[PDB]
Amino acid sequence: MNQQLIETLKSKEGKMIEIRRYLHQHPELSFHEDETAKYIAEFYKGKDVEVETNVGPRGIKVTIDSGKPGKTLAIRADFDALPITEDTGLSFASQNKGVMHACGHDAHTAYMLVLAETLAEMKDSFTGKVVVIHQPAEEVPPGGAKTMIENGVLDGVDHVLGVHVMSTMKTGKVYYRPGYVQTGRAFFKLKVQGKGGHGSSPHMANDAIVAGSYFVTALQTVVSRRLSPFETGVVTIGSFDGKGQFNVIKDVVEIEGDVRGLTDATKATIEKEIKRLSKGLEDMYGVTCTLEYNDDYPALYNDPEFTEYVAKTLKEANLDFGVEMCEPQPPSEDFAYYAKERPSAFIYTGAAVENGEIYPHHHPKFNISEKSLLISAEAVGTVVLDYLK
Amino acid sequence: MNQQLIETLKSKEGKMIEIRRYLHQHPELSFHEDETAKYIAEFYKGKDVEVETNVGPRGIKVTIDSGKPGKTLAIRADFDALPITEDTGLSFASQNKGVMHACGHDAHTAYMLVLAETLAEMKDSFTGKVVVIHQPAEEVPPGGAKTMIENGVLDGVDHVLGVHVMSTMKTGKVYYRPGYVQTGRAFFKLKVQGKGGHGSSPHMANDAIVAGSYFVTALQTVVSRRLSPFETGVVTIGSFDGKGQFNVIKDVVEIEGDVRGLTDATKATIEKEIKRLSKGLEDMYGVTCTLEYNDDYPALYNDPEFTEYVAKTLKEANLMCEPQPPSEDFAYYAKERPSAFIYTGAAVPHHHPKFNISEKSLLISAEAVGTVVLD
Amino acid sequence: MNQQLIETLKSKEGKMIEIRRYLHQHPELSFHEDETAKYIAEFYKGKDVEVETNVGPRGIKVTIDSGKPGKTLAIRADFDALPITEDTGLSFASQNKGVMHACGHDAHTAYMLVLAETLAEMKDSFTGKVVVIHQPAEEVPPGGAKTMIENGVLDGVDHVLGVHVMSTMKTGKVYYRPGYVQTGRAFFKLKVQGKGGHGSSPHMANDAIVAGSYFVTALQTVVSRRLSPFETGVVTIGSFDGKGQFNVIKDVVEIEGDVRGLTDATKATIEKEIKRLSKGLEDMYGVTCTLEYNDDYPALYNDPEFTEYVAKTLKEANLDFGVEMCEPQPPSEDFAYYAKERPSAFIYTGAAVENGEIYPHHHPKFNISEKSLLISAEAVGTVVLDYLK
Amino acid sequence: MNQQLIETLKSKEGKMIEIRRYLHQHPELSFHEDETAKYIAEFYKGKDVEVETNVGPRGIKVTIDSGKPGKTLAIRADFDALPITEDTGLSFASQNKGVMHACGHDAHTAYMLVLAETLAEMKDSFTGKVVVIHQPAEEVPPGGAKTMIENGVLDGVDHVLGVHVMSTMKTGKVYYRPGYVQTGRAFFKLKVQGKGGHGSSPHMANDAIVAGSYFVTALQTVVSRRLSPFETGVVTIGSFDGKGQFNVIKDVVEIEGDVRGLTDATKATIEKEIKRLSKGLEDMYGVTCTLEYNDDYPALYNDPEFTEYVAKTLKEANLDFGVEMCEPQPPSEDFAYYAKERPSAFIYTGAAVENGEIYPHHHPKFNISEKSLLISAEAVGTVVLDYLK
Ligand SMILES: OCCOCCOCCOCCOCCOCCOCCS
Ligand SMILES: OCCOCCOCCOCCOCCOCCOCCS
Ligand SMILES: OCCOCCOCCOCCOCCOCCOCCS
Ligand SMILES: [Mn+2]
Ligand SMILES: [Mn+2]
Ligand SMILES: [Mn+2]
Ligand SMILES: [Mn+2]
Ligand SMILES: [Mn+2]
Ligand SMILES: [Mn+2]
Ligand SMILES: [Mn+2]
Ligand SMILES: [Mn+2]
Repeated sequence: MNQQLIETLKSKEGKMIEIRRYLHQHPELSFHEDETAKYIAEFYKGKDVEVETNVGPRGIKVTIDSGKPGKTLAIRADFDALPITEDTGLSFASQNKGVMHACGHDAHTAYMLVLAETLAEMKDSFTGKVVVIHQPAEEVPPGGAKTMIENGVLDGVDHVLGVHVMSTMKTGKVYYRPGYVQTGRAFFKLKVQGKGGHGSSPHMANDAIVAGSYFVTALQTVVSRRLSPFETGVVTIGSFDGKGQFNVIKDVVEIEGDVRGLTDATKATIEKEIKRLSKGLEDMYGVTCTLEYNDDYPALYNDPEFTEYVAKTLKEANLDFGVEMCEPQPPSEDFAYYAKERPSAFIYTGAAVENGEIYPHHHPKFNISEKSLLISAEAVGTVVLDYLK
Repeated sequence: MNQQLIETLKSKEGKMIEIRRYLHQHPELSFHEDETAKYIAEFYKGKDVEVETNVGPRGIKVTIDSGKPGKTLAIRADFDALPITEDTGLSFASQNKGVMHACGHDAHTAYMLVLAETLAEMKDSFTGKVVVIHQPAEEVPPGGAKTMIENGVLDGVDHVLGVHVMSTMKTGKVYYRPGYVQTGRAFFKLKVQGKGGHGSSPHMANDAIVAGSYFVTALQTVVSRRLSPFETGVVTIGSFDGKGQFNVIKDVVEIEGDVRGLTDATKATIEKEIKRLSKGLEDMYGVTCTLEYNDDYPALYNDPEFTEYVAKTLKEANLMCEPQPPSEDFAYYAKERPSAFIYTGAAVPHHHPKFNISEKSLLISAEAVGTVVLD
Repeated sequence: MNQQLIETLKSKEGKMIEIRRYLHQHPELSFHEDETAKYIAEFYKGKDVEVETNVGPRGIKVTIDSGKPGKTLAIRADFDALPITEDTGLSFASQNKGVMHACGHDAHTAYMLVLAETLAEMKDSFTGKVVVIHQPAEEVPPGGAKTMIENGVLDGVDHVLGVHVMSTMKTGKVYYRPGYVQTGRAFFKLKVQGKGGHGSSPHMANDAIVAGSYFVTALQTVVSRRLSPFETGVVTIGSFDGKGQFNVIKDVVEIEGDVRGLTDATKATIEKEIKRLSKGLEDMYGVTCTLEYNDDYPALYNDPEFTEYVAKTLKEANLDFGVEMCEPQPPSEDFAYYAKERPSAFIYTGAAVENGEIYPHHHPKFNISEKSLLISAEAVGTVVLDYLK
Repeated sequence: MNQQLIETLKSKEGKMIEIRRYLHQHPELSFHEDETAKYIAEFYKGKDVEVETNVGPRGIKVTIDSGKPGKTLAIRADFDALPITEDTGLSFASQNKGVMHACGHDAHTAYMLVLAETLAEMKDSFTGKVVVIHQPAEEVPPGGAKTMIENGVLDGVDHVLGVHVMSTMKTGKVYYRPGYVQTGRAFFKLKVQGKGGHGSSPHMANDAIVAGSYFVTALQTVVSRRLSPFETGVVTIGSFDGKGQFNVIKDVVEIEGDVRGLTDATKATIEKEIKRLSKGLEDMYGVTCTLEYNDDYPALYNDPEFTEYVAKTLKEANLDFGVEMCEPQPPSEDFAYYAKERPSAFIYTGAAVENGEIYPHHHPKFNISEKSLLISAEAVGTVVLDYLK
């Protein structure tokens, strides 16, 4: 059945490319992807699948039932874009001012639509079901994966597989790693309340800028002391709002930060240590601290059994692309929510452009090699056919 | 021959109060004091004095020449009001909403006007000339005293004498102190330029919030290590503008600061030391620092001979303090001439919304200044 | 009467100088002044005074009782020397080890002995009692004043007067200031207990050098923020004992500091603020702190009423030297212990060498004009006869 | 062989254990391994190999020449012990008080000796040469690999293979990882020179304790800001020698620190950032800084091709034991010197006790499963035979 799969996919490469470009041209923001969601549901018209709409708001769950009893494998593609002004480059650059598919979600949707169509004409080659998940709202908390889980997107599902194109990794192969593969994320706001007063009488006041500044310096020990050197953690203060008047001792500063930890234990340690510094600042400087600490996407955990199965299957099929281990990746990803409800594997397709500058994700000049489309379909399809045989 | 003085004053007290209430009712901002400069000029109409209406921007210099040679004493009273919304509940409260005479400059003006008219009447009783300085724009930099000095005001003057009403000194005498008595001021703006980037890749960025935070931390050593314990210095960062985005390492912060020193040497040391740190931050964190350092009011030096001189002269007629926190642009006169600045008790909160004072200050002020003038 | 006193003291000026030079030739360290205390006691043999000698260690109190009811004035002179090798090269330079009268205590004792001798001959000319306090151990904490006081040196005393010769002030006047004139002192030891460990697993340790280092950084705010700009305070850490093995996270550090305040209120603010930072360190870094905070010399408070009276009394006596107000002085002085227990005045006699370069107190080249002896004796005697009229 | 090798090795397991236990009983410190070196030389007597004994001090190089054309492969076992008092309660525990084979270097030497004897018997079964490297001094810098390399140990050598038993990885598998597997090391001494002075006149001095403390504080940013979250690095200050007189402003402080980096670029970035802070302290505080920065063991780099090869070879043979990927490891390892010169693999054999408590390397209670001996020899031999086929 694999042989047939590959040539059908190769013969539809042009269609994937044409679809990516249309979607690239009409990107929509997270929680406002009205046209994209409608386009995806319309694609499946005339095709032999069940499409369930509005799973999350704009959640789309297309079921490909072979008609025969068996496992259920979910395959996931996200479709939201970002608030970025496109600077490509390209004839099919976004005509929706200020928004751009800067993370390859258009490409994820493109290959998945064509793969799903293809798997639908091959019900005679597998058992059980494929659940194709077209997910909105990946980019902005609370995200789409969460809302889709709450609406039962994973009812019946044994395993989840997802693919992300990587504009930073070499085209011509797919990449994998069991265990923790992408960082989880938290956000915090800290209000540091001292006491304002005239700038010539500091003894009468309690300087919030000094306290907040000492806090920023002490905070560096969370990463530098409190985490193991073999852990992966980040604590960034992106906003120190202490704007005031020249000669008035500042009464309050607002600090906002974000946190990444590659494992849940690392996230837990960071939260504990930032809370210790924040509470202790009150005793050290006599300020009042108001900490709001909001957990956000968990770290993405690639189930070791399933992920190794995926890499084993792909190496044993002998396709026109290589398969190899990779390092963990910096950004957070809401696929991590699937990966925490079911054993899952999130894998990567090399998408670095052949010629010209290589830009990272979310950059205005972001671009991928379009032959990542076919490789993604071939890879995911191969897994689907072996799994569910 | 100073009971005449004394008695003539005691008599005209109630005149001082009216005037004070009238000015308190119609207050005007620094550099916007058109009607008060007019009123002060008109008050002297009919009186044997010479009045300059623009020395300079709205500076009022009234000279009282005895017609005889030839020593020259300048006495100073300021007259600008403050941008605050009066909340005293007074029968003569500000009619100019948002503006208030909340430092007592209306009182300075009131008593001085009345002492000046009195001194015009005793031209026989003294030699040389008196220069009455009615000064606008004390409150808002650059002043104030500054322009006036360049524009004529000090020409031929050998000593300057001034008085402030202190709403927080009981109110039964006039307080003083020789030597450096009020701090001078400077301010600065520091741009700390690093390199912005996505929050998950700190190694590709240079965090300006971290550099700036470390700067504020090191800055504490200026007062705590670089100055003598016996010096008086203040280095305050009142503005740390590092407002940004969750999720983005901040590329630039803007720091604004406010410096005080009790001596001009202390101010220079603070400046050197802030510059050392600013420059050092660049080497230490790899940032670019753009420091704008603005000098402001000098420290107020009460000439020690002349100050005891006036205290002795006052003591020997008939019915010391700590240095004071505010900066005072009188310091500019005191930089160019041997001068003395003394205080008059007025306890009924300076620059406070509910600012009030004892009205016995007015009369005490005229008594002490007049006495000194005749010597 | 005054004319008597001045004349009498003038005729004895040679005796003052001879005693001073003798004492300068044989100086003794604080708490080791046996030979000097015996000389002081021996001086009073043959003289009509009451000499108490055990109050306290090497402390000598001599009472000159008019035999009539009245007030009691204490007058104080110290006699300890300093651990300094004299390189002044004077004929009468120290021939005792490596110790020198580098603070002019030989001059205080010398004029005081002769003044006391003179006052005993004038019991007719005053009422009540003079108490002469010959005090050891001024230079080294805890000091002699505190010890003499707990041994009843101020029993029944109404006021205390003291004089210090000043090598940096112009000879020819006496100097005074009401209120706080000299700084008080405190000292502290802070033990910072963390958790030691192998240098490459910071996450398993609690780094005491890091906590201690943050402490010292934060401590700068005591003087830079918590004190009024017009207060006079210093907080110095002279010892940060964090010596260990380069590759071991340090378990404990010992920090030692020294504090000065010109007012007792300044000293109290400093103590309160250092205690706040020590306990805030525990809460921020999870270390355990033991702060040992030892108050030492109070700041020297010159009673305004008494000091003004002294100044006035000297001005209105027809004396051959001026009297003028001075600035407060940097060094600490254990006379402050008396000034704390009784309304008191500490005044200065100008002693700067009229020719040649002037050296400060506690210097190897330290030298004083010997005219300061007579001036001191006349000044103190004038106050005595007037106060006890 | 290749089934001949395994059978021969299996029949010699008893011998492996006896050598291990003997060596365990008589451990010797780095640079002092006279008797262990002798023993190793004594083992090859009467065995058909070419023994060189003075390749650096205590360096033993054994060449097993097949006589035939082929490649050359060096295999490495280290033989130094540690300054640790044994507490295992084993019958063959160290009889050299205060010294213990607490890293399993006795086991490395044992399995290697038996393997090399076996490989000598099979010169007909391979082509090229085997260079067996018996290396002293691994534990104490500057260790043994460098001197041996300087003395021509890697001459003609194409690849280097080394094995470490791992007391905290499960018996019985062999573990591997391409790329950087073990951290490199550096150390530094910083002298921070200000200007000493009386503790209450800080404006006249330049406080080295203050500057030193601000330096430790700023140093935290090296790891917390200058390193990628995905890099592995440590900066520890183990020594802050600022002991002084509590009331003197300290003239000089000595700081000593320890650095780890998993890659050589990480180590280089750490050196750069510490030098930037050091040089920058001079500018900010006006102190003089003398930094001695000494690079020690480089990070251990496993050549990707050779280790993938080593892993493939092991898996395809049919050994009694499994083969799987490990994480990189905290400790330093002077094997890294060979790995920089020739394409190398350093792999691990699981040696955790199967019963009772698991203790790490350099622990007084360190203990290993003795099954790791046979497994190690079987692994290294299999690579030798397939590589030299
Ligand atoms: O003079 C400083 C200019 O800053 C522009 C930044 O571009 C220079 C190279 O920086 C690119 C990647 O950032 C590296 C992180 O900076 C770490 C230390 O920054 C030192 C400033 S050269
Ligand atoms: O606990 C305060 C902050 O420390 C955070 C760093 O934690 C490092 C690991 O902490 C372990 C906690 O144990 C506390 C001390 O235990 C001492 C006894 O342990 C001895 C065996 S290691
Ligand atoms: O500002 C950039 C250059 O600074 C000018 C010289 O600075 C030298 C470094 O000393 C800074 C520390 O100042 C401490 C005060 O010391 C005062 C006495 O020093 C005498 C010469 S070291
Ligand atoms: Mn994205
Ligand atoms: Mn994405
Ligand atoms: Mn004002
Ligand atoms: Mn004013
Ligand atoms: Mn002394
Ligand atoms: Mn003394
Ligand atoms: Mn070891
Ligand atoms: Mn080892």
